[PDB]
Order: sequence, then C-alpha cells, then structure tokens
Amino acid sequence: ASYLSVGYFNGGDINKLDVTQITHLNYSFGLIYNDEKQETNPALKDPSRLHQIYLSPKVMADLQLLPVLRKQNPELKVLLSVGGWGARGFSGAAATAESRAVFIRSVQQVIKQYHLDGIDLDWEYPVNGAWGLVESQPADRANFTLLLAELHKALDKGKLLTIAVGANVKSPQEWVDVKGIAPYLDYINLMTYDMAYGTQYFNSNLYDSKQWPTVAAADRYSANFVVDNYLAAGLKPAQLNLGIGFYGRVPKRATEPGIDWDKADAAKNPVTQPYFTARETAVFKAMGLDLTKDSYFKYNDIVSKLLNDPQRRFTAHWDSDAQVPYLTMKSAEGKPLFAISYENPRSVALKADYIKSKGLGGAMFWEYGADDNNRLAHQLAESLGI
Ligand SMILES: CC(=O)N[C@H]1[C@H](O[C@H]2[C@@H](O)[C@@H](NC(C)=O)[C@H](O[C@H]3[C@H](O)[C@H]4N=C(N(C)C)O[C@H]4[C@@H]3CO)O[C@@H]2CO)O[C@H](CO)[C@@H](O)[C@H]1O
Repeated sequence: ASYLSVGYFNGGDINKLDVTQITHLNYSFGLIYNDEKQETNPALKDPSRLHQIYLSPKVMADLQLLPVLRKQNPELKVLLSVGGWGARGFSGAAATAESRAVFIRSVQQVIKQYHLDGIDLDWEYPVNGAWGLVESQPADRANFTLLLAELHKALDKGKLLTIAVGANVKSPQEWVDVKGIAPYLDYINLMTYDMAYGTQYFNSNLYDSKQWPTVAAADRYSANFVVDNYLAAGLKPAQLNLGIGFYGRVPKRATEPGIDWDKADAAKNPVTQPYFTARETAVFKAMGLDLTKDSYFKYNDIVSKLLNDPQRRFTAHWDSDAQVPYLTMKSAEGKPLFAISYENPRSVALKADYIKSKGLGGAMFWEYGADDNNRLAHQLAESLGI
C-alpha cells in the first residue's frame, strides 16, 4: 500500500519547509473577488474581477518560488487552495452558468501562469455558511456539484481537483453531495479537527475521551466519528485524507458556559461552566493568545511557550482513550485545569496507524508553518512509509 501526505502551507518562510516529506503541497490562500455586502477586504470588491481568484502580492511572490521547491522533491505535486475559514465568494461564484465560467476561467489562468498541478477548493461552508462570516443558501449544495463537474470537464486531463470538507455531521448529510461530487475529485481532505467547542475538551481526539468527557451529545466529536460519517455517506476510503492539525486549542468550555441545545430550557441552564478565571486568561494573553478572539496555538508555539515554559506552569499528559496529548495548568488553589489539547509525534503516529488500518488514501495536515523543526510532518512520513 501507498499513502498520501498532503501538506498545507499558510503563506498568504516557505523555504524552511522540508518538502521531501510530503506528496502534495497546498499553498493557502487564494481568495475570491466577491460582492457580498459584509466583505471587509477592499481588494476583493473590484467589480471588474467579480468571481475571479484574488492573489495578494505575498501569494504571487510565494507561488513564483515553487520551482525552487520542486527541485528538492521532483515528485511533489503543488496546488493552490482557494478559500478558507471566513473566505467569501463561493456561493456567488457557484450560483450561475455565468459566474461558474468566470471562476473556472480564473482557475485555469492561475494554474497555467504559476505552473501548478491543480486546485483545491476550501469552501467553509456551502449551505451552512459560517455563523455570519460567509453568505450561503440551500442551492449551494447542488451548485457546488455543478461547479466541480464543470471544473472537471474544463481542467486539462491530469490536473488535480481536490476539496476540503468540515467535521460537522451535517456536512456529508446536508451541505455537500458527497456521492455526487466524488467522480470529479482526485481526493478529499477531511478537516478532522477543531472539535474543542461547546462542551468538548479535545480539539482533534481520535476517539472519545472517558477521563474528560463531552457532556452535550451534539458536541461529541472525534476524528474516527467524522471518518465514519463520510464513509456512511458513500465515500470510498481510498479517496479520503485524514486531516491532522499542527496546533492545539484552549477548549471553549474553559471560558464560556456550555449549552446542551437538546434541552428545552437549554440557553438559561448550561451543562458546563467555565473554569478559567482572569488569572488563567491573562497567562495566555501574555503569551499572544487572546481567548476573547480565538483559541488556537500553533504547535511550534506550544513547544516553545508551553512545554518549555521556564517556570513549568504547564504539565503534559496523555489521554489513552482520545489518543492525543493535553496540558494542565494549576489554578490559584493549586488544582489542575485542562488548558489545551494538541498533536505531538505520538498522536500523529497513531493517526497514521489509523489511516493504514482503515485503508484511507493518506493524511492531510494544517499547516506546515506551525510545525516544530518539521517534526510532526517527519513522524507522519515515517509512519506512512513516505
Ligand atoms: C476570517 C479570519 O478569521 N481571518 C483571520 C485568520 O484566520 C485564519 C486562522 O483562523 C486559521 N486557523 C488556524 C488554526 O490556523 C484558519 O485555518 C483554517 C483554514 O482556513 C481551514 N482550511 C483548512 N484546510 C483546507 C485544510 O484547514 C482549516 C484551518 C484550521 O481550522 O485560517 C484562517 C483564515 O482562513 O487568521 C489571521 C491570523 O490570526 C487573522 O489576521 C485573520 O486574517
């Protein structure tokens, strides 16, 4: 058996990447010129370029460096990934025969100009939108299928067409017609992370934790559960890459009450209460993580600031059921508080073992700039036999 290792790089530096350890490199992000009224990026509002791909100056400069990287690994495939969390424009781009043709024409132009091997679409998310951050409509689901079918017909034979899809149970069931789009995609990147929300402690647990259990049923996610949901929806295992996050998250449960929305009196009667005080929030703020804005910490920052804290305020632990590491910090009363879960070489190796045991097509990871001296990608490549 052979396996993929599909590495994303958030470039929009790139020379520190060891591309000998991956089969595919996705450069992130291309954006989409769009007319969504809430768009705040002034560069995307050019009406003469509506529905085309926007490349910032840094993105253009980095894409021109790709022939250098190709020398280091002549087998490497390089794609541009368009979209990302918060990226507007897909709903409109996919909506009509006119808009789709503009977008496809732009994809073809970018692949030719920068000698890319293909394109990755990272739409977060069709139908659902994303809590007011991108426009959506129920027609997104059928329109996404049309866009991918028309992209497949337009792309030169052999160029790659891939997508990234969300962990949410509703993605294969309601948002994306996975059986309908499977004929058009070389592989599908499952974003099997970002689970440390609501009442769940862990961000990318492989299985459910018993020691640190998720309280509300609708929050009970694991990478295994996500894979099973896409398989049950009809995707074949060889077409799937299990996504691995080179980062961790402080769970929302540490700082926000957790709601079980299956309760009739849900909003006023939380089932979990926050356990961070201002003391713990200030510790993270002083290290660059403002928990009022976001909750993630890159793996290299976990290593430098948390695992190697001079005053050893963070203690590393292993959850044998979730198969991922986590850190605790001591409260003012000296009690352990669950601070952050993440991925380390041991847990990355167990996810590669899982890939092999299930016959998945490979691994994907987000993102290479957050690795610690390429150690997580190296472990992934070793465990997968890359
Ligand atoms: C809309 C938004 O919030 N934008 C912010 C962006 O936000 C980033 C960031 O939140 C990143 N999170 C992590 C953990 O790195 C996420 O990263 C996510 C990608 O957008 C998704 N796509 C993939 N793929 C395709 C594998 O993984 C997913 C990844 C992890 O959740 O991208 C966003 C951009 O789109 O971050 C920078 C840096 O603080 C901010 O100035 C701001 O631009």
